[PDB]
Amino acid sequence: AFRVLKPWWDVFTDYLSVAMLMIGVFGCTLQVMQDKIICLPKRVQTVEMKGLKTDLDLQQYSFINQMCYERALHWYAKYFPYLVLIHTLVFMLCSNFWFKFPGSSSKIEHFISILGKCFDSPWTTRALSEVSKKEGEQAKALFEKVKKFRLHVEEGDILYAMYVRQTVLKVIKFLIIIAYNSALVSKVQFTVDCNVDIQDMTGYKNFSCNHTMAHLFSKLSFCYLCFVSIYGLTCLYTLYWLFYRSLREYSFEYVRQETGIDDIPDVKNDFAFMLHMIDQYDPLYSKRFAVFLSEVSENKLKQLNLNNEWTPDKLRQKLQTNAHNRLELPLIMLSGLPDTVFEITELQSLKLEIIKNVMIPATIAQLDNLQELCLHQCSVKIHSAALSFLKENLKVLSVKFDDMRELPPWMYGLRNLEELYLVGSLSHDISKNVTLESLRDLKSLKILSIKSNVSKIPQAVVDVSSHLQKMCVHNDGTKLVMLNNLKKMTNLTELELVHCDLERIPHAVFSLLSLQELDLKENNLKSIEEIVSFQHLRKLTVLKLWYNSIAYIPEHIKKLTSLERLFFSHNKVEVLPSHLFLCNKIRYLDLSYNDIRFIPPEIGVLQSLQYFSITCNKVESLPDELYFCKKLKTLKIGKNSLSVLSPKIGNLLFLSYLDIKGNHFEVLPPELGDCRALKRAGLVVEDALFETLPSDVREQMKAD
Amino acid sequence: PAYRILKPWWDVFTDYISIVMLMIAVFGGTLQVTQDKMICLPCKWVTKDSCNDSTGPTGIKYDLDRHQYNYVDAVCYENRLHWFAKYFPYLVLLHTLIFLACSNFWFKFPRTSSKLEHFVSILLKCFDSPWTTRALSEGVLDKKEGEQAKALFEKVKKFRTHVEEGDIVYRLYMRQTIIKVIKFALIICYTVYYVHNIKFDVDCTVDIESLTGYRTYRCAHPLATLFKILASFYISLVIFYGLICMYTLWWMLRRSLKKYSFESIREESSYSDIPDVKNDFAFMLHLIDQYDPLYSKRFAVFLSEVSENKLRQLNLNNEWTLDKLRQRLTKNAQDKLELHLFMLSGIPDTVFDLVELEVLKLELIPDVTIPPSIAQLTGLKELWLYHTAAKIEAPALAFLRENLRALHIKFTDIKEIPLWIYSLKTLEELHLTGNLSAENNRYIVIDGLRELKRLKVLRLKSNLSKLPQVVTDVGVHLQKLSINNEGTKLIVLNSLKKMVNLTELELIRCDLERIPHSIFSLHNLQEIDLKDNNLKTIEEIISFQHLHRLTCLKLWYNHIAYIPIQIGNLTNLERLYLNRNKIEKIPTQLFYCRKLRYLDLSHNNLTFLPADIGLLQNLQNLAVTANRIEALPPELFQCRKLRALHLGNNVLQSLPSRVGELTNLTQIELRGNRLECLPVELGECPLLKRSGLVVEEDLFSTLPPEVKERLWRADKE
Amino acid sequence: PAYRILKPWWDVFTDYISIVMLMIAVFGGTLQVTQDKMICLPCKWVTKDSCNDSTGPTGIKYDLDRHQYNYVDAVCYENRLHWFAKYFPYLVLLHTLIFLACSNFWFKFPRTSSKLEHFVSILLKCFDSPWTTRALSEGVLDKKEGEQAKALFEKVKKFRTHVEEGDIVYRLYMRQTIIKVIKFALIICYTVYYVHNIKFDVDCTVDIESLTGYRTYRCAHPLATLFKILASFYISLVIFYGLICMYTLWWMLRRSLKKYSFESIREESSYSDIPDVKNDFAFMLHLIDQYDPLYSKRFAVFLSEVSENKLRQLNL
Ligand SMILES: CCCCCCCC/C=C\CCCCCCCC(=O)OC[C@H](COP(=O)(O)OCCN)OC(=O)CCCCCCC/C=C/CCCCCCCC
Repeated sequence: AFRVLKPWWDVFTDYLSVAMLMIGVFGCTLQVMQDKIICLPKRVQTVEMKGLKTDLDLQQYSFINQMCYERALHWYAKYFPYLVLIHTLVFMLCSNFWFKFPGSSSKIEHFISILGKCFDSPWTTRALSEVSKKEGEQAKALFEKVKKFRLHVEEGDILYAMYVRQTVLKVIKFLIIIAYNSALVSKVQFTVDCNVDIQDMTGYKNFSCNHTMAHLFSKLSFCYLCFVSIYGLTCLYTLYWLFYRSLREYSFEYVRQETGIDDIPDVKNDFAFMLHMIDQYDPLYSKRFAVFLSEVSENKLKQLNLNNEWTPDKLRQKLQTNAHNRLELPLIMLSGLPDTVFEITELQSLKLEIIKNVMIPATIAQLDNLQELCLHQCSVKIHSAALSFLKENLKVLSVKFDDMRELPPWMYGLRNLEELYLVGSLSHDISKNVTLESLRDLKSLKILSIKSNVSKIPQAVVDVSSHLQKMCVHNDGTKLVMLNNLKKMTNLTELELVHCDLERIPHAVFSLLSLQELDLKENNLKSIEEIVSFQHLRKLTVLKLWYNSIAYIPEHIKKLTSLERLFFSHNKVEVLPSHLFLCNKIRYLDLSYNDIRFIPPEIGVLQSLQYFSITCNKVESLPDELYFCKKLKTLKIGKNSLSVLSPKIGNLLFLSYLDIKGNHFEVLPPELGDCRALKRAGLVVEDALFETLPSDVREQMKAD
Repeated sequence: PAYRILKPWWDVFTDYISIVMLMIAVFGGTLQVTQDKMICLPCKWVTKDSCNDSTGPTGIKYDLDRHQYNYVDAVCYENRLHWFAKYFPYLVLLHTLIFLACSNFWFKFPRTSSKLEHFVSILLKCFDSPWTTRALSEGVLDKKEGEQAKALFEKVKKFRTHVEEGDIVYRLYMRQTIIKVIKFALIICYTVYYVHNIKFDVDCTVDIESLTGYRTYRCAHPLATLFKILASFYISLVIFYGLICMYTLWWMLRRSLKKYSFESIREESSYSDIPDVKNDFAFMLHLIDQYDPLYSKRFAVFLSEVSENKLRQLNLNNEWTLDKLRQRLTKNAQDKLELHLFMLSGIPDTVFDLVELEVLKLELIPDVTIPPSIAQLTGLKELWLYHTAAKIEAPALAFLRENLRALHIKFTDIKEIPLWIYSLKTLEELHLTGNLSAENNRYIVIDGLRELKRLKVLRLKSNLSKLPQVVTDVGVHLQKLSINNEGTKLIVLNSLKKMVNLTELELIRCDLERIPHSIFSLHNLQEIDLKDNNLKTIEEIISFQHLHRLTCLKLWYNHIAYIPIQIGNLTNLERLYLNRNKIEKIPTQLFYCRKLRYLDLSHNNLTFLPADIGLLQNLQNLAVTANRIEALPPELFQCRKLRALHLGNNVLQSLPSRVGELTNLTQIELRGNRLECLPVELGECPLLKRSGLVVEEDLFSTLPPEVKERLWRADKE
Repeated sequence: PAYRILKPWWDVFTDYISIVMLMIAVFGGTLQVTQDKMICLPCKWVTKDSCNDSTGPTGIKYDLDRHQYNYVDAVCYENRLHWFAKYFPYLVLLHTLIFLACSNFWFKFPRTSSKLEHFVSILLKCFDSPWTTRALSEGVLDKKEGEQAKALFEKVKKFRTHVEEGDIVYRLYMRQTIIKVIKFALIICYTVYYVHNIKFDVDCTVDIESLTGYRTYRCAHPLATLFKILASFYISLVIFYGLICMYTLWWMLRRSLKKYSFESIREESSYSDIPDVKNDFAFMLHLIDQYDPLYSKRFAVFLSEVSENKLRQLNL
C-alpha cells in the first residue's frame, strides 16, 4: 500500500487527471457526430419576404461542408479532444513515475513496511514510557531490522531526484499546455468564413459556415484550461515544498527536544525525503520511528533485556567456586553483562566467556568483594568509575586472547593487579604488542602465566622484573628465542617454561640470583653442561626437568646442594653417578618412567631424602642402603626388574609411600607389620602379591 | 495472475503499446463502419476523362437524384479509393492480434506453460520459505516449517533434474521475439509506403455514364486526414514496438542465457559452491534477474549443496532434542553412560550440550565433522567409532588429550579410520575392529600407536597374520591383548616376551593347535583361554609353575579329547572353566585343586559324576550342563557355597536327600534331566528363589501347598 | 475447474480460433444488421430484360421518388441478392457455436464431467502428495503423512476399479473430433463454392414495373467486398481448424489410447511392477502425457504394488 506516500497534492492531481480524461473522452464522443459544420454560399442569387434559391443539391451542400471542414475550420477546433487525451495520458504516466520505478519501489516498500512494524510495535510506546519477554525479543529483532534499513536505503538519493524530475516534467507540460491552449482557444468560433475554390464543382467560391458544437468545444476548452491551471498551481506548490527547504536532509531535533534521548541522529538523503513524505501523511510516524533510530536507546534496551532474562535467583543458582577459592559467576556466551550480576555484592570472582561488545558501567562499584576477574575471549569496554574501582580493588586477572583485539587495552591502567593468566596465542611481530609493555603501571603484579606461542620474551617482562615472581609459558611447539629478556630478570623466583624448545639452559637462569624454582618442561635438553653457574641460584630447590632427554648426569650437580625437589621423570639417564647423592639436602627426587639399568649403592648418602621415584626403570638390583635411609618418606620403585621385596623393610620407620607397582616379586615378607607407614595403597602391587601375608599378619594388618 | 515476475519491463511496455494499438484499431474500425464514405460530385466539364475546370453566382445543376449520388459514392468508394485508406483499421487489428499472440504464446502453449508454471511455483514458494530468511540472516524452527524446508529443497533438486534437460522455453521466446521484429519491419515497410494514398480529394473515373450521365467525379473522403494522423500515430507506436523488440533481441545475443553463472551471488554469499545451472533453468533465472534480482538471490541459497549440508545439520539438531536423547541414554558393559547413535546423518549439538557423558558412541554416520563443544562433555572417557568417518578439530583434540582414555574404532575400510586418533595424550583402552593389513598400511594405518604411551587394553578384530613389534614395546604398560582373526594363524616367533605387564592373553579363534613358549614365559598372565584353537592335546601346563600368577584356566570351546592326570598337580585355580570340550570323564585328580571357586564343565561326554566334586568348599557356581550325569554325591552337599547349579539337560536320576545340607543355592536349571519328583529340599534353599529355581511345575505341585505358600510369600510379601 | 490439464495444444488452438470466429460472426452480423443495404439504379435502356449500357454531359432523370428507390432497393435485396451475401454472419455464428458445443460437450455432460473431475482431483492430489516425492527420491515418514498417503492409495485403487471398467470419455472425445472434422469439410465445401456469389455489382430483375416503371436495375452492394475478405479470411481460419483437427484425429488413430503403457516410466524407475491401465484411465493418462510427462511419471508410483509393499513396511 503506497497510499501512505501520496500527499494531498498527488491525490488532487490524480483526480484532476481523471477529470481531464473524462473531458477528453466526452470531447471525442462529440467529435464522433457526423453533422459538424453547416455552410451556405455567400452572395447567392409588413413585407413579404422570400427565400434565396441557392440552386444546390444536397450532395453539393455536403461536399461544401466537408471541404470547408477540412480547409477552413481550424485544426484546434477539430483535434482539441485528442490533444486533451494525449496530454492527460502523459500527465497520468508521469505522475506515477516516482512510484513505479524498479529500484525506487523496493525502497518505498521497505520504508513503509518497517515504519508500520514500528507503528504496531509495543517497544515504541514501551520506549516512550521508558523515556517518560517475547515483546523484548521482537523489539531486538526489529531493532536489527532498523539498522539493516539504515545501511540499506540511506546511501542512495534516487527517490528525491526522481520525484523532482517528475514534478519538473509536470510543471513544464502544464506551462506548454496552458500557453498553446490559451493561444488557440480564440480559434474555436461558431461563425467561420470559408473560401475554398470549388466554383467549378458547386458554382460558388465564398461560403459562410457555422460550427455547430463550437460553443460546446469552447466551454470544454475553458474547463480544461481551468483544470490544467489548478493542476499547475498544485505542481508549483509541490515544487515550492520540494525546494523551499532542503529535503535532502531531515533534522530529528524536534524529537531531540521532545524525547529525552539526544543520541538520535539526523539522517539524510532518501531517508530524509521519505521521512518528509510520511510527515506530510502523518507526523506521529517519524516521532515514533526516532526512538528506534537511536543506538543509545538500543543499549538501554539491551540492558533492560539483560536484567529481565537473568533474575538474581538464577544468579544464586549460577554461584560456584573456582580454582582460587573465590565466589565465581560463570557467564557463558552472553549478549552482555546484566546489572543484576552487579546487584550481587558477595561476589568474589567474575567469569565472562566470549561475551563481546560489553561495556563495564559504574555499577560494579556495588560489589566490593571482587578479587578475581576472568575475561575470556571477550572484547570488553570500560567507564571512568569502573577504571577507578578496578584500579583500587581488582587484583587477579585471567584473560584469553583468541583474537589480539579480544584482548582489551585497559588491563594496564590498573596497579593493584597481582595475578595474570595470559592464555591464548601470538603472531610473529611479538615486540609490537605495546599492550604487554604497559604493565609498568602495575606495581603489585606477582603471577604471570602466558600460555601462548611466544618466541621472544618481551621488554614488558624486562620492565616488570622488579616485582614479578612466577612465569608459566606454554609455547606448544614454538621455539623461544631472545633470552636476554629473561637475563634481565632480577627479582623473579619461579620460572616454568613449557615447550619453549630451549636446547640449552641459558645464562639467563644463572643471571637470576633469587630463583626459588625452575621448570624446563618439554624442552629438548640433550645434555646438561651449564650447571656450573647454577650455584648462583641459592634459592633453587626445585629442578623439575621431567619428560626430558638428559642422557647422563655429570659431576656438576655438586655446584648446588640447596636443591630439594628433583624431577627427572622420563629422562634419558642410563646410570646414575656417584655424585648426585652428595647433596644431602635433596628430599624430593624423581626418575619416573626412566630406563636406569641399576642403582649403585652411593644412594646411602641421601639420608634427608623423603622421596625417591625411579618407577618403570630397568633396575634389577636395589641395594639395602636405601632401606637403611629411614627418613625416606616416599620411595617409588615401581615396574623395575627387581626380584624380591626386602625382608628387613620394617626398619624404615618413616616410609610413607612405597610405589613398587608392577615389580616382578614372589612373596611378601612378614615384616610389613614393622613398617609403620606402608599400606596396601602405599605398597601398590599386583594382587597375587597382595594375597601373601600370614593369617595373624592379616589380623594385624586389617586393623593396621 | 502470478506471471508478472516472468514478464520483464519490455514485455509490459509492448503489452501497453499493443493495448494502445488495439484502441487505434477499434476507433478506426468504428469510424470506418459508421462514418466512412465518399461525397462525390460530377465534373460537368470533362476533357479526355479529366475535370476541365472551365451576373451573380449560381449553383451548378447536375440533375441527379439523391440515389444516383449514393450510387456514384458507393461505386467510387469501392473502385477508385485505395485499399489502405479503406482497410487500415482492420490491418491494424490483425497486426495487434498477431503481436498479442506472439507475446503471449509461451503462456498458452502447454509444453512451455507447464515448465513456466513449475518454475514460478517453486520459485515463489522458495521466496516465501522461512528457511530463505534464516539463510540470508545466517534456530527456532517449527516442525511444519522444517518439513516444508526439507521437502521444498528436495522439490528444487527434482525440478532441476526435470527442467535442466530441455531448452524449449528459451527457443520459444527467441522465436517469438524474432517474429515480432520481422513483422515489425514488414509493417513499417508496407504502412509507410502506402500512407500517402490516404488522400482527401480523390478523382474517380468509374464509367457509369449509362446510369448517371457522367464519367468522371471528384470525391472528398472525409475520414482521410483523421485516418492519416491515426496511421502516423500507429506508425509511431510500431516504431517504438520495433525498437523495444530489437533491444530484447540484443538482450538475447549479448550473452548466452543458457549459461547463467552464479558468480556475483556466490562471491557475496557464504555458500560458494552454488553450481552453475544450464539451459531453461538459466534462461528463466535470467528473466527473473530482469524482473528482480532479489528473487534469484533468495533462490540461490536453495541450490547450493553447502546449504544442503547446513540445512541438514540444523534440521538434525531440531529433530533430536535433548529430552528424547536423555530418554534414549543407556549404559555399556562397564556400567558407563553410553549413547548409541545408529543411522544418523550427523551428531546433534544436543549431544554435545551434555557435561556428564563418558561413552560417546558413533555408529554409521557419513563423514561427520565434530564441533569443539565436545569439550563440554567433561567426563568423556570412551569413544565408539563403528563404520564412521570422523573429522575432528584442535580444541576437541585438546580435551581428548587431557580427558579421553578410551577409543573403540570399528571399520571396514582404511579411510574410515581417521588420522587424528593417533594424537591423544591420555589414550589407555583401544579396540581396533576391521582389517589393519594393507598396501603401505599394514600396521601403518595406525603407526601413531607409538605416540600413545598409556595403552592398557588392545583388542584387534582385524583378520591378522602378524603382530607388530611396536605393540610389544607399548606392552610395558599394556595389560590385555585379544586378537580376533576369523581363522588366521599369526607368526608369533617368540616376539611377545616384552609382555611383562600383560595379564590377560586371550587368543580368540586363533586355531593355534599348539602353545608357544612365549605363552608360558610371561609371568603376569592370569587369564588363559585357548578358545576354538582345536587343541587335541594340552601338554604345556607343567612349565607354568614359574608363572606365579596364573589363577584361572578357562579352557573352553576346544577339541580337547582327554585331560592328563597331571592336572591334579595344580591347586591354585579358582574359575576352572573346562566347558564345551570332549572330556570322557572328570577325574579325582582335578579335585586336588582346593582354591576352585567356579567350575564350568558344560557340553562334555562325562560318564558320571564322582564324589570328589565335594572337595570344593569355596566353589560358588558349578555348571556340568549337557553331560551324562546321574547322581549328585553327599560330599557335593557338604559344600555350603554352591549357588548356580546349571545341571539341566542331563540324565540325573535323583538328588540324594543330603542336599538338605545345602544353604547358599541361588540358581538351578532342571528343565530336562530325569528327576522323577522334586525333593522338598529343593524348596528348602533360601537364596534359591522362583527366578533361580527354573523347575518343572507338576513336581513343584507335588510339594505341600504351605511350603509353596512360604516361598510365594518370600517372593511377594 | 482446473481443466486446463485436459486441453492439449490442439484444443487451445481450436478454442482461440473459435473465439476469433466468434469475433468474425459478431462483426459481420453487426454490419449486416446496421449497414447492409443495396443502392439500385434503374437501367434506362432495356434490351430483352437486360441492361443495354449505352459537349457537356447532363445527369439522367429517372423520375423516381426516394421511396420508390427504397422499395426497389428492398425488393432487389430480398429477391436478387444471393443468400450467402445476406446470411454469411449468421452461418458463421451457427458453425462456431456448434464448434464450441463440440469442444465443451464432454465438460458439460454430467456422465463424463463427473469422471473427468474425479480423475483430475486425484491426479492433482497425487501430484502434490509427499509420498510421491519420497518414492521418486527413492525410512522417514510421519504418522499423519503416512495416513494421508494410505488414504490416497486406497482412493486410487477404488477409483481405478470404478473407472477402468468403462470407456465413455474416450468415446465422447472421439465422437466430438469426428463431428468437428466432418463439419470442417462441409463448411469448407459450401463456403468455397458459395464465396464467389458475394459481388459488388448485381443485376436485379424483379418485375415491379407497375409500381416503379422499370424492370431491370443495376445494384451496388456496399458491404459485399468487405464480407468477401471476411469470408476468405474466415475460410483460412477454418482450414487451420480442420488441419488441427486432422492432427487430433491422426493422434487418436496413431495408437490405441485405451491402453496406456507405463513401459518407459516403470523401466527407468526402480518399480518395474507398474501395471498397464486400460480404457478411460489410459486415455486420460495419454492426454496428461500430451500435457506434461512429469504428471504421468509421478502418478505411475501410486499404481505399483511394490511401492505399496515399501510403504507398508516403512509404515510398519
Ligand atoms: C473491432 C471492430 C469495431 C467495430 C464495431 C462497430 C460497432 C458499431 C457498429 C454499428 C453502428 C450503428 C450505426 C450504423 C449506421 C449509422 C447511422 C447514423 O448515421 O446515425 C447518425 C449517428 C451520428 O449522428 P449525427 O446525425 O451526427 O447527429 C447529429 C445530431 N446530434 O451516427 C452514429 O454515430 C451511429 C450511432 C451508433 C453508435 C455506435 C458507436 C458509435 C461510435 C462511438 C465512438 C465513441 C468513442 C469515444 C472514445 C474515443 C476516445 C477514447
